[PDB]
Amino acid sequence: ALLSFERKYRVPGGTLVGGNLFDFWVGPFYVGFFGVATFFFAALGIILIAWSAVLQGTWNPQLISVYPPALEYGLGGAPLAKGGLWQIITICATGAFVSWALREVEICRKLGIGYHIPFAFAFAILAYLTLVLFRPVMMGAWGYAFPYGIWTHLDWVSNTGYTYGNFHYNPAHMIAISFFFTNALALALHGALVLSAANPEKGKEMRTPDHEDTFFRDLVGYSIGTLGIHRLGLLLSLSAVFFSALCMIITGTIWFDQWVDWWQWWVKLPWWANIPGGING
Amino acid sequence: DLASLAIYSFWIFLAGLIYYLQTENMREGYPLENEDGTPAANQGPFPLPKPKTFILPHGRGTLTVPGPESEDRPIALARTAVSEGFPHAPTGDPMKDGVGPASWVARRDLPELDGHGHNKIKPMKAAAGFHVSAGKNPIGLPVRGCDLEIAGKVVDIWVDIPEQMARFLEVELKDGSTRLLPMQMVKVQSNRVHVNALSSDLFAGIPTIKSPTEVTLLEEDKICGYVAGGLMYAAP
Amino acid sequence: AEYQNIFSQVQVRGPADLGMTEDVNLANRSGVGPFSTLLGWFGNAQLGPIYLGSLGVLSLFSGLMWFFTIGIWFWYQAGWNPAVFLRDLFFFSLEPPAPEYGLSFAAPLKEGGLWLIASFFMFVAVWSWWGRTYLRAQALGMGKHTAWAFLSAIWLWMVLGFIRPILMGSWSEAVPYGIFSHLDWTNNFSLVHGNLFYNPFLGLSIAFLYGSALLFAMHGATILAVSRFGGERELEQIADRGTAAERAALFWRWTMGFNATMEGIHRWAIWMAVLVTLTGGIGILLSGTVVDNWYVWGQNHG
Ligand code: BCL
Ligand code: BCL
Ligand code: BCL
Ligand SMILES: CC[C@H]1c2cc3[nH]c4c(c3C)C(=O)[C@H](C(=O)OC)c4c3nc(cc4[nH]c(cc(n2)[C@@H]1C)c(C(C)=O)c4C)[C@@H](C)[C@@H]3CCC(=O)OC/C=C(\C)CCC[C@H](C)CCC[C@H](C)CCCC(C)C
Ligand SMILES: CC[C@H]1c2cc3[nH]c4c(c3C)C(=O)[C@H](C(=O)OC)c4c3nc(cc4[nH]c(cc(n2)[C@@H]1C)c(C(C)=O)c4C)[C@@H](C)[C@@H]3CCC(=O)OC/C=C(\C)CCC[C@H](C)CCC[C@H](C)CCCC(C)C
Ligand SMILES: CC[C@H]1c2cc3[nH]c4c(c3C)C(=O)[C@H](C(=O)OC)c4c3nc(cc4[nH]c(cc(n2)[C@@H]1C)c(C(C)=O)c4C)[C@@H](C)[C@@H]3CCC(=O)OC/C=C(\C)CCC[C@H](C)CCC[C@H](C)CCCC(C)C
Ligand SMILES: COC(C)(C)C/C=C/C(C)=C/C=C/C(C)=C/C=C/C(C)=C\C=C\C=C(C)\C=C\C=C(/C)CC/C=C(\C)CCC=C(C)C
Ligand SMILES: [Cl-]
Ligand SMILES: [Fe+3]
Repeated sequence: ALLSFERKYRVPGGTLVGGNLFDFWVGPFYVGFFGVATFFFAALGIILIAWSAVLQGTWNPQLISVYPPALEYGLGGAPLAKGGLWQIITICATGAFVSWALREVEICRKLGIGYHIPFAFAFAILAYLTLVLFRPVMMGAWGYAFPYGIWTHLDWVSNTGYTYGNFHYNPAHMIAISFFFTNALALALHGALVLSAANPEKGKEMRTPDHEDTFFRDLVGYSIGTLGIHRLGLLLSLSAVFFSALCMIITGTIWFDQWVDWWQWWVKLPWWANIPGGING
Repeated sequence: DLASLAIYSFWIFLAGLIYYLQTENMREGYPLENEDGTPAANQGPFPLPKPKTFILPHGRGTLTVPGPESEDRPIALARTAVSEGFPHAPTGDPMKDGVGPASWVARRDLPELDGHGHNKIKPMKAAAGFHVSAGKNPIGLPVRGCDLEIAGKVVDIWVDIPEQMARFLEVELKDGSTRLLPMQMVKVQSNRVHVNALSSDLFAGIPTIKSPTEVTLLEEDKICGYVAGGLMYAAP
Repeated sequence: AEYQNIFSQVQVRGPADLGMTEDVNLANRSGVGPFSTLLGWFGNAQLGPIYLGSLGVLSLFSGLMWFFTIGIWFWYQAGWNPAVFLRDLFFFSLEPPAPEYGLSFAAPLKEGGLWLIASFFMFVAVWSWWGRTYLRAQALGMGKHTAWAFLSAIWLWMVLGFIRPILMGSWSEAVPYGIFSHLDWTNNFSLVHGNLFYNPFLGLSIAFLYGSALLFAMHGATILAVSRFGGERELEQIADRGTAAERAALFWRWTMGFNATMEGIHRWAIWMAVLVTLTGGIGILLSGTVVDNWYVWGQNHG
């Protein structure tokens, strides 16, 4: 049940709520007040989903799908069978995510390390909240949120995207994709670098961070460093999700026309707006 | 059809890959133990991987993992419950005993060497060419504790030469002796260096180093573990 | 306010680092460049030196040729008017030869000829740079991890503009050199193939793309969380585990039930990333060559 070097860290303290009432582990899992909180929200939410499965007539994972209330209902309550379960489950989901982050904070205090992880996680929770709460409220109806279903939610993406033409033209969607692409590139390099140093040519001796820095300067003429690479990855990640939430928060709110047309502000600038020739003339 | 073949093959591949990956991450901390240091009943579904050996860079030897694990230090802790799963309370001074958030591990009592075999970290006074090139220079600044009391003043910066980076601040205490403070735990302000993790009466407890011009992996761990433990233990 | 260690609070400089010498031909390393105080706040302040061997120049040369080839065409299209050039910058496009010419090389310049030229320059620029990546690791005695990972990305690239266009029978099947162009091509490729979301490989590819961000966010944050115990010196923590490696692992064990090792986490990292383009290349390679409609295929797998 314990890692060879674990006992020394399993000391009392660090809890945010309830003192030492829930200060304990179950197997490897820590259980704070929030350990209990998330279980409560998750059990409930899984129950409501099972119950929504019956009302629908399937027990097939590829088929089950909880839909939000129809547009007619605007931002109000709705019958369980027609958008209500979705609303309650959304609350439970939100309760389960926020609790998990808070539980991570408590684990951070007991171990005496920084709070970067719970902090990073918050960005994901935020993207989720933009889709099921922020955008819908700003648009006037819970009907704009995505349905909870393995394929039905991809339908939402597809349809919502095509509602504004080729979504590729959303400018904030371009930034977002760039960060996602870049973060993967960066992750591939970081993992390969450290590994090629710890596992040098057959029989040779373990390389050093000096070699790591050398390899990169040789290659591209610059090395961000061991501390820099981790600051970078964290940043590329959080930025990718930040621009994602952002490209959506503006779609259907301050901009509801074709995204491709948004680009005329540039082509139609006074100066070149009239010159003949080119693609736009 | 071909596509069906491809995707099915892939899932089998992916299962082997995850197996490999998981066993590879068991080269440390395993096998599992009971709260009493005894080998746990079930170790899970994955078996320990076949040992691998690292050839350390400067005649410093060999490393083989997985291998016999053992806290090569005493642990001043005592059970608080009659069953597995509960906190273990410190029997003495958690800070002084090195437990909980103030824990340290028995790393080699040697210093880390750069690619050429030289001490990776040196006081800046002994590193020719090095100087503060940007940001407030902390040297000469008084250091304050979480209790808003002054506990000393910075007298030097220990730097990472191959990575040209600040790692510790050498601080002189009223008794005339010095201690190292990790760079990541201090706040450099315009007219002073602030340290939250510790209160003024705790700087003296900070572990001290053998040689005045070098730190060993073992000493870094005791120093850092100590000041991080203050967050919890210095709290009052 | 507690210190987060996202930006350094004090910068420290010393003499330029000429770097490790191994079986490296020091004759091919340039001189150090200036020091950036700006970059210094985030990572290393030192720029250069860089190693330029024969392959580097080869790669770097054809790399510009490819770039310039496309650029004169964009200018040809802009009527050499620097105003137009800028206005319609994202609209220009060097398209591949018409489907008429198939996999031939007899297409006239203003009809796909330049495309072939440019593609050829790109072909050697990328492959020579791949070789560069391998030799640079050999000269320092390091493993070839970077070369094998880079090969994964090359895979998707090879499928998009080479392998698939050949199995289909025409260079018209390839991707055009243009900004908005290749965006339309993408949207279009999906439509023509029955909606790419029904392709199981796009789905895996997405999973790993999202996984790469999940992981790096997790990893970067963890290391910064334990940098107060010198967590970033990952190599020494691998040889002599410290408290940084222990609390890092324990944080994740107490959170999700399992953990990794200082070395192990990097094996997770290289594969999560590599699988994005590995899974993706297969998905695209099978599109149009073996499967014509993913919706249909999905209806009865086969
Ligand atoms: C995978 C499916 C599609 C595809 C779909 C998309 C989609 C969808 C989007 C892009 C976008 C981009 N694509 Mg693409 N793209 C494909 C294949 C390519 C090929 C090559 C295959 O072999 C390349 C080089 C590119 C390159 C690019 C970039 C120009 C741009 C993303 C920036 C980035 O962070 O890149 C990651 C790489 C790095 C960080 C390292 C190298 C530095 C890069 C090249 C810097 C580019 C700067 C850019 C030109 C600046 C414009 C602003 C200036 C003021 C004019 N694509 C395939 C065919 N691509 C995004 C965009 O904004 O497009 C307009 C976008 O939304
Ligand atoms: C055909 C449709 C359109 C299109 C329509 C859309 C639409 C519509 C949306 C996106 C969004 C995104 N698109 Mg798009 N997109 C298109 C084409 C592309 C292409 C391409 C190469 O062609 C690319 C790279 C992208 C890329 C992207 C991403 C930048 C972004 C989604 C990531 C995200 O927000 O994560 C954020 C992460 C989350 C929301 C997850 C949060 C996780 C939560 C907190 C935890 C869950 C825990 C779970 C329940 C626990 C399980 C426990 C078990 C024990 C495991 N798109 C086409 C042109 N795209 C989305 C976006 O920007 O969203 C904000 C979005 O809404
Ligand atoms: C970001 C923009 C869109 C979106 C666009 C897409 C697109 C496009 C695709 C997916 C795909 C997936 N999406 Mg999504 N998805 C969105 C929001 C969510 C939310 C949420 C709480 O908001 C969740 C749980 C999911 C979950 C999922 C997975 C079922 C599947 C991806 C595997 C993966 O590796 O993911 C990355 C995460 C990890 C690698 C970490 C491990 C987490 C595991 C995989 C989670 C499993 C969840 C399980 C299936 C659901 C349990 C729910 C029960 C009630 C407990 N999405 C938003 C609305 N999603 C892919 C697919 O194949 O779909 C069929 C796909 O192509
Ligand atoms: C910069 C943001 C990036 C990021 C970071 C991130 N994710 C994180 C963390 C961090 C730093 C964690 O610490 C945390 C973790 O512990 O990971 C192991 C986590 C995590 N990221 C996760 C998923 C995840 N992250 C994603 C993305 C990202 N995570 C970003 C790329 C995605 C995508 C791209 O889709 C997913 C699926 C979880 C595995 C894990 C958090 C687990 C958690 O909070 O668990 C407790 C919650 C439950 C048990 C909830 C169940 C509730 C009910 C059963 C109802 C379900 C409702 C839901 C709406 C159904 C959806 C169905 C779908 C088919 C649509
Ligand atoms: C797992 C797959 C992921 C991945 C991995 C990956 N990429 C890699 C590697 C790896 C492992 C490398 O080793 C390699 C590298 O060297 O990285 C630093 C690389 C690389 N990934 C690159 C790009 C890239 N990767 C991408 C993606 C991905 N890479 C995936 C997410 C993308 C996207 C998202 O589309 C792009 C654009 C390259 C930057 C780089 C390989 C460089 C290369 O092939 O170069 C040939 C050289 C040229 C074309 C030189 C000319 C360049 C410019 C056109 C001119 C302007 C600059 C020039 C310096 C000016 C000179 C002026 C003179 C007057 C002096
Ligand atoms: C409307 C269009 C639909 C679509 C299409 C689509 N997606 C695609 C493709 C296509 C046609 C791919 O080919 C690609 C793929 O691999 O698919 C299997 C992909 C993909 N879609 C993804 C995600 C995705 N797609 C989505 C959607 C859609 N994709 C739409 C439904 C979504 C959502 C949320 O809706 C997501 C998250 C990725 C997993 C994957 C794409 C590839 C990727 O991220 O690649 C990075 C790597 C490369 C492009 C590597 C080649 C690198 C070269 C070797 C380097 C270039 C060299 C040059 C010298 C650089 C010079 C730089 C200068 C600055 C110097
Ligand atoms: C400022 O003005 C100057 C003149 C200085 C420069 C101007 C240039 C500009 C402004 C250039 C802009 C270029 C842009 C925006 C290019 C964008 C390219 C993009 C977005 C995508 C590229 C996709 C291409 C991939 C899929 C290509 C793959 C190619 C291959 C695999 C090679 C295939 C090779 C072939 C067919 C022939 C060679 C044959 C062999 C095997 C020997
Ligand atoms: Cl020398
Ligand atoms: Fe790392």
